Amino acid sequence: APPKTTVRWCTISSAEEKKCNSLKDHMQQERVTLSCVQKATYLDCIKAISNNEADAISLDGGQVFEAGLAPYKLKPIAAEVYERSGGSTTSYYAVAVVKKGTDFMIKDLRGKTSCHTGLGRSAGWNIPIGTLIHREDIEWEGIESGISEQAVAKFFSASCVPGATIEQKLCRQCKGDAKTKCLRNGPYSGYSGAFQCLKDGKGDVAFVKHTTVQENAPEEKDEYELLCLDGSRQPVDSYKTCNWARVAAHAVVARDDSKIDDIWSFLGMQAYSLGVDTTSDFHLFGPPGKKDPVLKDLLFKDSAIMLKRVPELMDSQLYLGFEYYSAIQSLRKDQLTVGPRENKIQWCAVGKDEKSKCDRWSVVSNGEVECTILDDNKDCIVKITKGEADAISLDGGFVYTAGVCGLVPVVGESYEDETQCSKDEEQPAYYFAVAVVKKSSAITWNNLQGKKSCHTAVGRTAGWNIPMGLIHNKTGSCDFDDYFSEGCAPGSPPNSRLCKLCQGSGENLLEKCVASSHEKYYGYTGALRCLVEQGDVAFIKHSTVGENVSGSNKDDWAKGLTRDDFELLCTNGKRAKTMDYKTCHLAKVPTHAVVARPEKANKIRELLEGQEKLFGLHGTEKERFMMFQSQTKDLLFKALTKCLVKLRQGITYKEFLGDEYYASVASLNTCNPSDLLQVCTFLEDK
Repeated sequence: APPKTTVRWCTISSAEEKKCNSLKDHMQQERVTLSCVQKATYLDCIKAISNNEADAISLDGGQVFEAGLAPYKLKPIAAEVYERSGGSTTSYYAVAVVKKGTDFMIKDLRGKTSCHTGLGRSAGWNIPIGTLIHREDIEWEGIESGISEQAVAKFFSASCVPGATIEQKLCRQCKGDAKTKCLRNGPYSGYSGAFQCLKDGKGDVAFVKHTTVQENAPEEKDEYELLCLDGSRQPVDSYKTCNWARVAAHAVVARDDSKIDDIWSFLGMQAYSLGVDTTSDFHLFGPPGKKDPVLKDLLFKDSAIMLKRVPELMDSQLYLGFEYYSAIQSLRKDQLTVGPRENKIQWCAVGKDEKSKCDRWSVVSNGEVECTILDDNKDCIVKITKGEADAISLDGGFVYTAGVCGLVPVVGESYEDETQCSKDEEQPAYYFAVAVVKKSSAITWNNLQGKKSCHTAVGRTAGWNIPMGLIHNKTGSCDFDDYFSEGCAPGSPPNSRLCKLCQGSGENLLEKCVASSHEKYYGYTGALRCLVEQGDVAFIKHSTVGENVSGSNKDDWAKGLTRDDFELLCTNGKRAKTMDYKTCHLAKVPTHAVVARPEKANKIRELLEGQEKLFGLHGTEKERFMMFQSQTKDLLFKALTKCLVKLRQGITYKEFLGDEYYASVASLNTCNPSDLLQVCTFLEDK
């Protein structure tokens, strides 16, 4: 994006300043130049960027946290990347290691012996302790002038918490003398130390990082375990699904309301003229043969290989993820201890209307569920990723995204009050997507390029998303238009070949290509007629043939129509009888489901099953409020929802959606991803 601006990098050390001007010298010659301002505290720097003296700095997981807090809401615009065998990464993970065979899981740390890395260390203090604070377990609430932080003594019978000088049982298990055992360097300190402690039977849990079991014990790793927050243990290598939280990489941060593009543009050029391989000398990351301590990690970590940009919708809170953010809430902010799941659900709504209905919900449930409001589905997910909201009913599409953002399906919407409902329920009954055609057994799926297709409307499942998704799987281009010769896809941009055949209102002038019933070929029906007047391939749902053909639609285009006139295009290449669906289909698009974070999952489940007994299709109080009836239509649930099918514990979105739909969407979305899927993709790393 175009300028000739300087960028004021901030340094807090002279050494740092040293390479900062070394940097600038290398490219006085470019559009976006650099400036160096040194200060004493990262923190000053923070405020020196909130007041516009400066432009960017590289923060640490916890630093970047407070840089985000008002009055400076500086946001991470760029993070580092670090791997060797694997590829690349924007993270590391703290674990709680236990010994295999001792049989306690996370509720049971009350009165354990613990081994830690040091006081005020993220891995060994902040994460575990703050977690255990938010859950309840360590009961710390309101430090105004309440004796405080080292209350963990009341929780754990003994510990080894290095460099603590405020208690004594926390110093108890430290190996050494007495004066040196609780020193910050007292030998059970740091990572390895905390591990040895545990190996010395001096703990029950060493709160550490993942690599440690390989680092200290690669022989006997198999004797050790992880203690996860869902109340389970998992082996050493299952860390990615068992971490207490992943101190997401070092972030360059800057102002929201500013010239960030310029800074990323400098970091960009710099990043790799003078990169990981500089043909010669100024390095921007240069890490070896143990250099002097004050030399290393100036400006960026030397470990770094790569500076990757942050998706613009990202904020401190999202980047750091949940886990860490809330751990830092706990100790870094107030004493907050009897509410992990404060047994009562913030349902997150879209649009005032939705709110109104949720307000009804609120009331009649006697406040079991409370309500938040937004302007978007986009947004409600973020309030769910951020723990400001709990659950939302999502569409098949939305589900994928949220599922990528780690929201798991809970109850799926079923629309037949007669089929899948309790015992009755097996999985909720989706509908199909199928490409219908006529006689000419010339046409097949893999030969479809360049034919004339008719589509329901763009942005719709049936007519647009599934065919085009699948098709893009095959092509690798976001070419849409330029795949078929021409066809109809309502609301296409009128120069688009997929507006060529559209007839608008009959053919009297008016609305040649609108996605509305003021267009001749709109909807499933319109498109079935569109196979009939002009198109070669129709993309629709499986009920469309058998809803208009043999004396079902009495419009003149349809008058002589009967089902052997239309066949199904199978994906495998073959064709079939319209009347033959579960076997021949493009995709079986599942219902809406509600998603939340895994933690909220099983209670959400209960909420609704209760709420339904009272306000669903044969509810106890349904005269006050019908959970499923709306003042308009799809207000919270899909108006002609019948019952709420329980999906079994920990369902993957992928399972819920099935391989066909999952493939459709995933491919369609490599084309032009939205802001939210982008971030959820970056934090699939997290």
